[PDB]
Amino acid sequence: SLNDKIVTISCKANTDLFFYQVPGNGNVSLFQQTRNYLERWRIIYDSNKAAYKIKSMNIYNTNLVLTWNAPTHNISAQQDSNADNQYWLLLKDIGNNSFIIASYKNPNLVLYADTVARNLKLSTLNNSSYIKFIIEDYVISDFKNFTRISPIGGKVVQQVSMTNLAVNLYIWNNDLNQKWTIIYNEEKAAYQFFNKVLTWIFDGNTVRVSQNNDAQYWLINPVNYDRYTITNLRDKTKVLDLYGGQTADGTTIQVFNSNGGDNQIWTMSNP
Amino acid sequence: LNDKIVTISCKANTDLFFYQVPGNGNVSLFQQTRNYLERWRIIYDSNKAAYKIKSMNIYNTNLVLTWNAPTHNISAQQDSNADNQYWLLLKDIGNNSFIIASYKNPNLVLYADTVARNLKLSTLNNSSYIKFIIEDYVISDFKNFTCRISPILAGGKVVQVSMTNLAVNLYIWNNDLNQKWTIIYEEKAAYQFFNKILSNGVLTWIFSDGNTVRVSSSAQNNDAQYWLINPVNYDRYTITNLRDKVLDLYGGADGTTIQVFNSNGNQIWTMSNP
Amino acid sequence: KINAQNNLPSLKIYEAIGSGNRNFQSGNLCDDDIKAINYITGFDSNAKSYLVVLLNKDKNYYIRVPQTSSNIENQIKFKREEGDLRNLMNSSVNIILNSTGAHYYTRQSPDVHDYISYEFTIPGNFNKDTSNIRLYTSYNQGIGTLFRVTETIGYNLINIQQNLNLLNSTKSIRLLNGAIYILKVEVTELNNYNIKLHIDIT
Amino acid sequence: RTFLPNGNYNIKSIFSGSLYLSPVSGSLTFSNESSANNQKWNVEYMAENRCFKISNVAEPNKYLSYDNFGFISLDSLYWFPIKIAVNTYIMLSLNKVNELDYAWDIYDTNENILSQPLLLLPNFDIYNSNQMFKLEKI
Repeated sequence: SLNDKIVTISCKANTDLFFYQVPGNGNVSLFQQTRNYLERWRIIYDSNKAAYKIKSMNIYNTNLVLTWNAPTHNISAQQDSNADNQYWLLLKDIGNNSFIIASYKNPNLVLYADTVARNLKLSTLNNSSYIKFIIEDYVISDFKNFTRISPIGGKVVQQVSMTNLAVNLYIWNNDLNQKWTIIYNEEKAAYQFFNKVLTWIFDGNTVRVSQNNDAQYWLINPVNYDRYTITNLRDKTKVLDLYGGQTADGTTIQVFNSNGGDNQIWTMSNP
Repeated sequence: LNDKIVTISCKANTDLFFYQVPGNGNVSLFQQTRNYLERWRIIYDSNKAAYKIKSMNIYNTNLVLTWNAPTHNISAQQDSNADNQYWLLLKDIGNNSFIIASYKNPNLVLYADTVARNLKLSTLNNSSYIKFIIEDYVISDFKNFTCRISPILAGGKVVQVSMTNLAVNLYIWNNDLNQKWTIIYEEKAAYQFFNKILSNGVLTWIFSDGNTVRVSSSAQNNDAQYWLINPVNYDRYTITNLRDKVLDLYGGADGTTIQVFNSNGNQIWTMSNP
Repeated sequence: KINAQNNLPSLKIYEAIGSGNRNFQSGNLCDDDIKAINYITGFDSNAKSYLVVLLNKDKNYYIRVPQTSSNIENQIKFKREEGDLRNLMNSSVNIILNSTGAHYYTRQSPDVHDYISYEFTIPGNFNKDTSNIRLYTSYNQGIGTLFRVTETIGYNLINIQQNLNLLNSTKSIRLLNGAIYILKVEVTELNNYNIKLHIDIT
Repeated sequence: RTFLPNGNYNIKSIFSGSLYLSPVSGSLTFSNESSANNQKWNVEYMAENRCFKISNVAEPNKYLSYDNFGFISLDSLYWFPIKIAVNTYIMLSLNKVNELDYAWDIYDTNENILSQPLLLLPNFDIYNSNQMFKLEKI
């Protein structure tokens, strides 16, 4: 079920540490958690030896797949050559739902997280937690506990005030009410936006916040890879858009209008 | 799969299945059988993230797959906690296969010896002998099988009349070719029935009519073409239609149509070989 | 590498001056009766040590064997070092102790930009638990390096630290118990006839 | 003859000072001291392939070799020890052809190697604490 799909890799030692590709020089590392193309990867399946590949999603150098050097306990990545020591086999441990990555040249070697030098070693199978990893999708991993919803620039969303519950388009003014936490629920594989439950499509737009309700559940779909769209789970034919598309202070968020215009796209930032 | 009954077969040899030799207590590879010795229950322990493999032997159900360290011997022994009988399951996402590794020594996995058919412990390598396939025993047993369905309290009665007519009823056992049924399987997660003598023959239930079924041709996307087989002893199953989530008797008898009388809730069948 | 049986005596090595540019015989020694000698390495004792020196195919060399005490039919062995035992160029490896504390050791100090090496052990049984070690010279100033010796058959030398300053350094380093090391000292400032270094094990 | 003289040897593990090598059912394990000839070994260096060979005193004409299963055993029809410290040895492979240099390795579970067979595992450096052993004169 994994083929030509952008994926991120996380280590079991720390939930914050993720696979990171340093720009300029090819060397993977564990540089915190950053939501950009450097931490984005790709798996390409080859139906000739039941092996896989890890292609980095780098704009400057697309052909930067994860390579294995000589037997010197490193895993520095280089260009693509399609060699025996270039492919990696992934075994999904159904117990604990983990993943184990092994070298195609010799499966006796698996990835290990030393967590003392911010590097990956090639060791033997052990009972420690550093031998396995977690494979996740790049659109679901980052929006687990993310936080600015913006249209096509610097303007963001603002749920009027603490008295009433509405939608408005205003510049960033470091206000607590402008913070929207996007939490991902795996029970139904949906997203919830919590302010400091986006219920809509139950008198036209009627967008607001407030359960076991299908309106509060939303899905994020990529459309540039930095801009996505939000679609309601129930009756998945309407996308989040704006009434008229004008960038003005007080624009009401509308629904429907399944035309794929510039007003229906959104961008998510850190603040 | 916490405490699930499944069967393990060799990836290289699909006709080889895990079999426990009665009386002695050792596990080897045997042909395709339908006995309880070929079924194993996997139990998940979250205390140490381990997977025990309990044997379904009726004479001694307290037998578990144990590795006799340091020798390369895998057999059936008692369950006394320890760490030499637990195993880890790894599912290859590239090709459909399962690798079973010893919990005591994760570097060692199961190897199927065909020249001397047995299970040993070997270092993992890119070979098909260390790969296996673990599947639900119902799915494996009715993936492709020419079986016969029999009612209860009727050993000489089978479900079957003639090529020209499309009537299915109860008849006597006479090893006929229009009388044994081939159960076949993936996308629909259901099973299809085929008639050995009647070519292109599948069971069809008339939605317009009441309690009557017949044999017709394939109608592509049709709801009344697939059935679900689920266990109820452990060898009894209840076949159901994929419309309500139930074949039953006629009430009390050669010449009686089986039809579909009631939903789930008798109404059980037994499997037999031709 | 030149040694004498179990390193019972400490041989000295000299290089004959102006040899090799004269009568030459392939595969043999043609002595020119040259008596002028240039000291390279060696001690005067009795201590246990062996020489590791770079020798040329042209010059003749002298080995000074001191006054032996026991008539045990001593023996001198020369072995070519084609392996990693090349960082100890022109140095007399002094084979050495036990327990912990401070242990002093005195030898004949070499000249400036000359190498003296000490082979020592770390007390303790078994990787394993480590122990703290400090090294400091009393009088003379020298730069020191510490290598861990591995016997592969011949002596593979790996580097664990370098550019270390002696003459009462407060630096302390951790070494595995039960391991054997080479400490190489190059004297940069000569202030005494005798070199005297203290090791501290804790 | 100063490096690993040919003769009787006892092979033990660094983890436990009371465990000795013993071949049972063709597999080598570490067992408690029994004062028997099955725990002692004989090490002899031969120059036709300039390598060492280990044999069981109780089982003559049995040379320590490796099989295709990643194990080791005694065959009736060569190793390269490496010293890293005092009484420590890492027996590396001699082939090095189309692969890396494997070595003896054992599995440890928090200072517990009882009933653990010896395996031929990949070796990269000398800091792998589960690879070396001890050879004692007996």
